[PDB]
Amino acid sequence: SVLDIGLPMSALQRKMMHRLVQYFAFCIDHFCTGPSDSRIQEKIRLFIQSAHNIAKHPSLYDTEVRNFSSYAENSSKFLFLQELFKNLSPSYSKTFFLFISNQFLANTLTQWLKSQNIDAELWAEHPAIWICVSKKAPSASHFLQSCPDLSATIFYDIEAYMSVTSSLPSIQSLVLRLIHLGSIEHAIKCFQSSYNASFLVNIVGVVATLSSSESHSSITEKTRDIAKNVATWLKNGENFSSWPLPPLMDLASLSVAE
Amino acid sequence: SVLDIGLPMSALQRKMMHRLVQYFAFCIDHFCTGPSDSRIQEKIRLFIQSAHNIAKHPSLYDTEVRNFSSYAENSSKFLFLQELFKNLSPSYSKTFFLFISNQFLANTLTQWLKSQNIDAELWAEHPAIWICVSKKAPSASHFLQSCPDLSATIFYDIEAYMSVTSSLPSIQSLVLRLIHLGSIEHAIKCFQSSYNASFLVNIVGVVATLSSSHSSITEKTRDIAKNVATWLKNGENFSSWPLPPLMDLASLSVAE
Amino acid sequence: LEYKRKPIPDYDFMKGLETTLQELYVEHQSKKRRLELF
Amino acid sequence: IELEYKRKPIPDYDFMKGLETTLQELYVEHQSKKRR
Repeated sequence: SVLDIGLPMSALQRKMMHRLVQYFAFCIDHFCTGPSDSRIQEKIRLFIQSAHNIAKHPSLYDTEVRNFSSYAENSSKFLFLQELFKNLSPSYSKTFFLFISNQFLANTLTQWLKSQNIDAELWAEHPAIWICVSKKAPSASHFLQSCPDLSATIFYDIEAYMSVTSSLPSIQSLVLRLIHLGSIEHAIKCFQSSYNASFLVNIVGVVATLSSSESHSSITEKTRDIAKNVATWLKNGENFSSWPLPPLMDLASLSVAE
Repeated sequence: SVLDIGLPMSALQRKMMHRLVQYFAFCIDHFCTGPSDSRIQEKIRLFIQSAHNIAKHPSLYDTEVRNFSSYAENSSKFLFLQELFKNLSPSYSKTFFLFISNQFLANTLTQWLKSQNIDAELWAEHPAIWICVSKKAPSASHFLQSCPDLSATIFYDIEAYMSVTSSLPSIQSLVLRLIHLGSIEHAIKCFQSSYNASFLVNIVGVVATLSSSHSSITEKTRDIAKNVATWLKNGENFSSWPLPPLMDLASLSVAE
Repeated sequence: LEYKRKPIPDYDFMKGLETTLQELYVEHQSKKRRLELF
Repeated sequence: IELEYKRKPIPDYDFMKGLETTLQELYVEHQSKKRR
């Protein structure tokens, strides 16, 4: 019911992940090899947040005001969403709900999709795609009971998934998850099954290891091929049995605890 | 009763102190600004010991061995000891016991003072100066009860001081301490007073803050050595002790 | 204990993170420009 | 709650050896300027 779309990280995102782990090297080593104090755990939450942010969009660490449409350069997620509707065309007529755990990106995405002639707009307490800030999920749940006849759901990021799943009752609709390969999102996916005492330790450890796919051309190719496949899939009545994507590779062997 | 001899650190030592604090930056900041766990404290012990080692001699971080005479180059403690006995001459006839908390440096010190024709020897069990390892203090105590008539004591490093002071009873002869200005030795000296719970945090914090000249170092050390020697010749009068006390570092405290 | 002062005056963990991540962003921009010219 | 620890998060990370190294690295690179 809940399906993952593995999308590759850009060179920039990987650099940032490498820099992040390096900056937190001591803290990660400490936290992942034994009992740690409350303040260490506080700092690990900042590590996790930063990793989420990089996985959402690297330009969350741009200081300057930038021209919308600058952005799809370094995000497989933006490119995916573009190429999906590009190959979905005006034939398809189901209403998408997209959840994203960042106000700025919600605005930028919404404006950028319009720019490419896609009927997208922000949610608030009928279009081709609603763009919903995960904070404003409490309202959308009401309207995700009525349109289960025709309403598909995309999670831009795992943070939004974490947030929306816990707050709202389990959703009766098609759920797509955009998950960056090798990111914290991937790690959270592989240790979702637990949420035990070793959950934080493992997702940090795996991410740390991974940050201790290829180039721009190849990323674009892969992203389009994934986008074409998913679109084609949605056109043909969203068969569970003919889902065309391989699942995310399991990272359990890279665990550090339990 | 304990008379401190503040000696300046070399450029190398200050660099190593700067590198040390830089390497431990996250750990120091964490430890000194809030509650910390057992394992943080354990890693801080390594910072503290490294700081002692630098204060003892930077050559503890030499990968290869080396021949004496190279050592005084970077330690004002070595220089100080040369100049003391040089200027003390064959006139003075009281026996010194130097305590040091490193075997390699004890050997190196003896073999360098022997190099400058100072009657120095390693303590196994009368000469100008006995170079004794702090580990072997429990033996010297017995003999620091009979010669109080004429036996002075030099502590080369603060570890040597702490180890010997406690393990033995109160030494009722002269006590000199070699303490590097702005080092962890200075810091320990200032925060000795309390014997409490903000101790580690303060010595680490103070040293961190202070770590965030060749010919002049040589001059000052020479002057200090001459003054102490002069002072010893004149019957070690209390009211004429020539050196200023170590400056108070309480204002740089991070806690309590 | 009561913590009246920072041990390393210029050190700030949380702030240095933002700095280094943002500093990397601008490094990429320069690399992007350099590629576009050459 | 207590955990069994399988692996290091950063495989090549060694805090103690990195200290040993960097301090010795500084020492010998100071000897370079002694020559120079």
